[PDB]
Amino acid sequence: NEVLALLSRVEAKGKGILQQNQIIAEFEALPEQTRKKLEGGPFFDLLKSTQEAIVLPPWVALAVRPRPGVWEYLRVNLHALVVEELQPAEFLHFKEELVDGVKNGNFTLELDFEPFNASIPRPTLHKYIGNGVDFLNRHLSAKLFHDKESLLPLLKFLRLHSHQGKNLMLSEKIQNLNTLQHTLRKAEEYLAELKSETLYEEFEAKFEEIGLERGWGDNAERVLDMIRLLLDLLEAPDPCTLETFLGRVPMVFNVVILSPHGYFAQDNVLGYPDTGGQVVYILDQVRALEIEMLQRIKQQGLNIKPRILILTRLLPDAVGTTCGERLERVYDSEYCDILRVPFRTEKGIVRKWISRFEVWPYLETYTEDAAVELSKELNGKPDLIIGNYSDGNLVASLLAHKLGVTQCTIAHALEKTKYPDSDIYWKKLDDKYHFSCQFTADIFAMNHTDFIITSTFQEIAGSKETVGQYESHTAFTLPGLYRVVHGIDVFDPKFNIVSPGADMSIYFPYTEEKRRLTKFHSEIEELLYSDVENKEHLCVLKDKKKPILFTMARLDRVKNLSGLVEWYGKNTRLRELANLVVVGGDRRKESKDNEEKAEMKKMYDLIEEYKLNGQFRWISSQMDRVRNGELYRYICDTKGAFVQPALYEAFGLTVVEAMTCGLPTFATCKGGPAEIIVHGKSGFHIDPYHGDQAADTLADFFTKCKEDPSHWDEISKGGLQRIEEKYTWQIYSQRLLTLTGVYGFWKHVSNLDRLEARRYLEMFYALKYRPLAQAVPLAQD
Amino acid sequence: NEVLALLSRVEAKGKGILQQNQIIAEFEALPEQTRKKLEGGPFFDLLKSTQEAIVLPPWVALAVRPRPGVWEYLRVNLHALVVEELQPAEFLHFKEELVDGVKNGNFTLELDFEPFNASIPRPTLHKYIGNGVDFLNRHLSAKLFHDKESLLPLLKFLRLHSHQGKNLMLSEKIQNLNTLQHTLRKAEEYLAELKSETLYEEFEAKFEEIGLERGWGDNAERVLDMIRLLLDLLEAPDPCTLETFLGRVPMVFNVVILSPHGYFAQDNVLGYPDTGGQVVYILDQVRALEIEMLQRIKQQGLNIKPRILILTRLLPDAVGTTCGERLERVYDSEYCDILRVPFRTEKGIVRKWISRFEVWPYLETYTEDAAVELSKELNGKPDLIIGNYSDGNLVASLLAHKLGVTQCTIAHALEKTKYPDSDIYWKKLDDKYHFSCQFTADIFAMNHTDFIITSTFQEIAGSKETVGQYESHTAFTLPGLYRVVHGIDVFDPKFNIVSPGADMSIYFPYTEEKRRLTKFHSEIEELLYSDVENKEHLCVLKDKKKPILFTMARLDRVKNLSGLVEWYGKNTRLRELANLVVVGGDRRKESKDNEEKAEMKKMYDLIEEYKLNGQFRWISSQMDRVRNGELYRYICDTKGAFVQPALYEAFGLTVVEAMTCGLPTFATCKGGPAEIIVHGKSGFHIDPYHGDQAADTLADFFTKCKEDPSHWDEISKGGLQRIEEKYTWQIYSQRLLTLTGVYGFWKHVSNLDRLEARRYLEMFYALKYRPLAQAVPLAQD
Ligand SMILES: O=c1ccn([C@@H]2O[C@H](COP(=O)(O)OP(=O)(O)O)[C@@H](O)[C@H]2O)c(=O)[nH]1
Ligand SMILES: O=c1ccn([C@@H]2O[C@H](COP(=O)(O)OP(=O)(O)O)[C@@H](O)[C@H]2O)c(=O)[nH]1
Ligand SMILES: OC[C@H]1O[C@](O)(CO)[C@@H](O)[C@@H]1O
Ligand SMILES: OC[C@H]1O[C@](O)(CO)[C@@H](O)[C@@H]1O
Ligand SMILES: [K+]
Ligand SMILES: [K+]
Repeated sequence: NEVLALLSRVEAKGKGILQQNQIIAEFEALPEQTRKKLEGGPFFDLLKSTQEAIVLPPWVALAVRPRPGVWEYLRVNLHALVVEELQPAEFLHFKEELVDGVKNGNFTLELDFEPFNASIPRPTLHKYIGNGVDFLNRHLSAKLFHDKESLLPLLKFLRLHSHQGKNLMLSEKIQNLNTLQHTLRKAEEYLAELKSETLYEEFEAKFEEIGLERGWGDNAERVLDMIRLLLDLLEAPDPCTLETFLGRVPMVFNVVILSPHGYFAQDNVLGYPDTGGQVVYILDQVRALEIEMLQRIKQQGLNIKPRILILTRLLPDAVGTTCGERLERVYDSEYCDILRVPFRTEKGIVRKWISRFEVWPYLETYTEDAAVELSKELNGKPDLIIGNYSDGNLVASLLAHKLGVTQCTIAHALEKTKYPDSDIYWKKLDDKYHFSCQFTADIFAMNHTDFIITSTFQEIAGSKETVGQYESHTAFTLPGLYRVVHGIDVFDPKFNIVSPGADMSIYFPYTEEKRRLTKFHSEIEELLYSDVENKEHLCVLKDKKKPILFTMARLDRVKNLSGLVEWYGKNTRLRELANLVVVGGDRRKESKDNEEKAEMKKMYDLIEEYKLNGQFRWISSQMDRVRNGELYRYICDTKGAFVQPALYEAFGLTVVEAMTCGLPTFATCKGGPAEIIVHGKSGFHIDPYHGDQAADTLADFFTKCKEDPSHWDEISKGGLQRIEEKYTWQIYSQRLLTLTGVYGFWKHVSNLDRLEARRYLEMFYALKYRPLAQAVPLAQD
Repeated sequence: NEVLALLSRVEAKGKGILQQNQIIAEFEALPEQTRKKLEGGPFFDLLKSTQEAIVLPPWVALAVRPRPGVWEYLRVNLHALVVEELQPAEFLHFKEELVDGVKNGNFTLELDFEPFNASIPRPTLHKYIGNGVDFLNRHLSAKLFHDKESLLPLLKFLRLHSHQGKNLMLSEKIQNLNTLQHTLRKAEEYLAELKSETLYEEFEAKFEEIGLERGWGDNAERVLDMIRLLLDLLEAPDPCTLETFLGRVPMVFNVVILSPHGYFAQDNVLGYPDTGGQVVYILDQVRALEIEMLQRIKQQGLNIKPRILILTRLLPDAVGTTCGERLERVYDSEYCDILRVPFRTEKGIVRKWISRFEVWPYLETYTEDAAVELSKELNGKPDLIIGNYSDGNLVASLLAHKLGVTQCTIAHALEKTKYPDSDIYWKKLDDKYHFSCQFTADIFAMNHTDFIITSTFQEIAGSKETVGQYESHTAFTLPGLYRVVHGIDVFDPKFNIVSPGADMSIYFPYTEEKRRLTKFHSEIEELLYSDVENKEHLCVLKDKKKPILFTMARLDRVKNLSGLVEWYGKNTRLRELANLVVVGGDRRKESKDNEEKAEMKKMYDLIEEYKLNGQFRWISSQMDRVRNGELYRYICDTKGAFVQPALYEAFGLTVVEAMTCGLPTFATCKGGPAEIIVHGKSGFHIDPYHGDQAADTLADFFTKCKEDPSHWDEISKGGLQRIEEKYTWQIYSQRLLTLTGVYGFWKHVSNLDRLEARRYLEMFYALKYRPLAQAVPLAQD
């Protein structure tokens, strides 16, 4: 039935040479098409699952995505019956012709990691995506099972393992699997007799004689389980045993965390350009980590003092902050300090703030300087290094290589998905965003790291219909620069989902009166309802009694708050029902950020266009997380709602924050919030691409709530539960330390294979990143 | 021996901060020392093994080389007993301080090809150096023994094997080892009965039925063996069988040879800048190669017509030459042609000759055009591509990648060894020699190719005392650019020694009278003995009856012709015994080559300084090999000798030519001739660094020869027999075709592992070569 397909195919051409997302790809052609559809059936499934379609004059190329992480590419003749299967490289040719007019010159670069990763087989099952350690535990457990040469790495590992000159686990006396096998048995025999609560100090003398150093446990009971797990691993390995053992071995003492860009600090920062959830995440992370690290250290019978350092930039000139000081104790922790190192060039240190899109030329020297400073601060080298975002992941990768430390990376966001078609359109965007530097770093850190943590499944593989954040890096091209044929694989065993949370001392249900912070109510009321218009707040709320539609975020284009303002301004029904309150941007000072400055001008116009005075309150950056918690709960009092209208949102901590306070939430369906919220149950999804619908959806909510105030309560509970089940810090740390254990061991078992990748990556950094990063215009004081 | 040892490092550290050379390094120290020479204990064995030593005040660094192919680097304390073993990369660190003042930026590029070669085990035996095919054969032979998943590749090979639309060996009717085994057997039984000389045509009908296509042999006998061999590979694989069979499969039909630089032609060229033994080598090669290819095509029952294309630059302004015509038939061949393609830019084609040192920016476009052209010339694609020197090897790799063809490289020289310390001092030599480009190319091709051909062992691994040419590329560094930690390995199984020869119809014993070409006597006698001084010959021989000390070569610095002249001018004894005749440089025209110009001036000066007139004849480039053959024979008549005083000579075809004609040779001990000649037996060695001794050795020889004439004859015979045994063209062809067969099959079996190394190279060409070559300033017409 070709008379039909050609209908759709001639639909596509009318659009002309260009990119088409499934948004349009199906939208225009299938539904906006005449009843000639009469389709269902085959080719509807195919078209529906098509992720994007590249239209050039004679042909349309289709990237088809049947299942998450499964792709096939196709060229079809616009007017013709012909359909040919494209290879990934071939499809990317198309994209390139669309822009340069020409596919990349024959000997232009193809990045291919596929042949490197081939060391260990790939899972094909949806169930292991974001579960990679489970896959690895099972593969190690098999490789280890009765293989002499296979067990040795474990022995050597334990035998060399030490911290600060104090030997741990096994001593130099155990040279082979028999001696070890023997000692473990003698030790189990001895220990099996003594009382459960017997301290390690009692039998310590005996152990040292037979070659057993500290770290097996604090008391006899614990030590015995350890030694049994090990006998079991030498004997009949199984995944749970392997994981349990490797996780329990004391390893992580000194931790190094990289977060160079933005103003990273504990006060007077959140809401400035580049300063946001990542900062909030890390501060919550180390506190939890330190608590867990102490616990384990003790349980294993050790007195070691842990140290966690957060490496960021020293910013001499940002007044009102502590960003100027080299060392800062993290609030509410004993062992976590922030360690600030300055950017510099031959001419000396660079004072001024620099956008995260511009920091590339400063990162290498930063790595050098950082290694020195943490060397001054740490006693013994780092046992774990975690990279954060692009710059951090970059720096974290260089250090991990330099010092030989187990590496983890966390994206926190991936710009290629926040800025659609920014890969194929990279060149027109470069003077401004330098995405050629950043995509390079991303691709680099991504394959350079030992493991990767994501906050959600969708961050890796997306959903059934839409592609993941990482998955979108599998095949792309930057025409004129290079072409990534396989840059990452959603099925990679290194991906682990470990979900964060909000700090339950700061954020809790609005309904616990005892804990409500009333001392903030005077300020909050002035902040919302006052009649004064100034750099802190603009316009004025006429009716103090309505529900409040609330939002808070950095002000940049993707966050798309100006968009919400418009949706709101246009909808008379929604303006009638509720007041709009938007926290974003800091109007106290001159904005040095491109998008934010731009975004502020829109905001000012929108205020005039829709005559927003009386329904709208535009608040500047709210920098105190403690008062912020109260603010949310106050929105709760008005029986209002939180809305997150981002064009794309990588994770969305504020979504978690509101749900946690019991504030019903409407979040963008693009990115992480799609996973966080179960629509109808834990809150509602809205599409930033249809805003008027978004507004009407909200109007519907406030109307239902008016007629039935219990509707409100339903979602508030739905949300609260979702958070209890899904996003909380208690479990996070333990997961992290265990991951660190397993991948740490895997690192040695698999070292021989990863040398080819080691050197490929080295060359990529040296001959691609460095040149690009050096071409970036330097900040001038 | 703590007393003695302290005493050497003592004298060493006085020399200052500089390069320690072995000859230099040991010379001063041990011999300029005392009876402390009682060091004939262990420490001395390590000193003479030292290849070079880096001098920096606190430490000295030593590269030690116990056996060829085995290096260990170490640093002891300038004043101390401390000796600490160095990683190769740390030794190279040392070398980098000496120049730039500090090491290479911490994150600047290290090339390591080691982990990319691991697909197969390294031979550790001196016996296997240059013998790699023998080694690769025993690996295949073993991997091929009763591993089904192993044998399939051989079947796929024979099944897919075809040429020019005609199907060869196995048909598509054979889908598996089972029916293959069945058919072959069925074929054996039948053929075993027929008369030996029965033509394939007779039993062809039957064969086509059972799945057997042409190529097994011309008669029943030959088909019988070929089939029996294959049956054997399926049953009990052994190296002799594996090789013998893979060599028999008709394979090489179309051959592409790359030689872009120089004036490449059959006349009016030899002696011009860059135009030399490579050109002479290649013409002899294709002629020989064509005879074998026809022979092999006939024997396997095929009628295919071969094609050999020699690809070089088209030079439209080189007059007197054929260098401006796109296609030229090679002398004395049916199927070999020179194919010339022009260099060009956006601006159009580039007419003027460019030094081989400057060709780099044009080579990539050369490849594209070349491909288009050799495509028009060839029926089907290349079955083999052979690269030559640096530019040729660079182009040959790009082509083999683009076309998917078996690749072989032949160095012909490696400049890094011709220009001492040109790697470490590369920066100041670069605006002139562009060695950053070249060395990059050299390493790129060296690893990129399937197999490598060398003319001698020394070219690869050197000698026990001295380092080999490729071997010197194993670890080196170019401060500020990159560091090669492992660039090549002398034991790599891809190395193969196949020695060239002289064309026996041009060069032969001076004592076969019927053959002497006497029609050349008048011209030659004028050349040597006339009293006319002009651009053809300078100065004058006063005495026509003295023996002639003879040399012929391109005129450049490394050839050190000016050196020979000085030595001779200074030595009254030698001047008394013989006349000096030197052919080099073309003074008919104005020289456009740097080194030639510089070298010409030296020559002129030496003429006046040593008042050489009457003892000396300086002859311009002799471009006709035919008469050139006679010129050698004529020197023999005078009972003269050939002398080759190069500072380094990669091979020395003129040494082969001289020995072939009966002319006793004295050749430089640096480079290939060290292997060609057996001192005292087939000729003599002289050390260009001690030239006065060179001059005396010559003097001694002539004196002895005057007292006992039969002394001359001994060497002449030694020289002849030596040539007969080692260097002759007959064997060359077979070996080369067999190599292609074996390396060809291997290409398929080992492809998966080579996939990693394939991308490493691609990125290295792309991000390192391309940018450098583009830095090279273009020629201007
Ligand atoms: O003016 C502001 C804007 C943001 N935030 C905090 O910054 C974080 C933003 O995290 P999210 O992931 O939602 O946004 P992003 O990380 O992209 O900045 C949340 O803790 C907010 O409460 C804040 O305290 N004040
Ligand atoms: O004026 C000259 C100089 C060189 N040759 C020939 O060029 C080749 C030089 O090759 P060789 O390997 O000796 O030195 P290369 O030029 O390759 O460095 C030999 O065949 C010489 O006979 C020549 O015919 N005329
Ligand atoms: O979305 C990317 C941006 O958001 C942050 O979370 C801000 O704290 C960082 O990851 C980055 O600046
Ligand atoms: O260095 C040797 C030089 O001479 C050649 O043999 C050409 O005659 C080339 O290999 C190179 O240009
Ligand atoms: K230990
Ligand atoms: K075939």
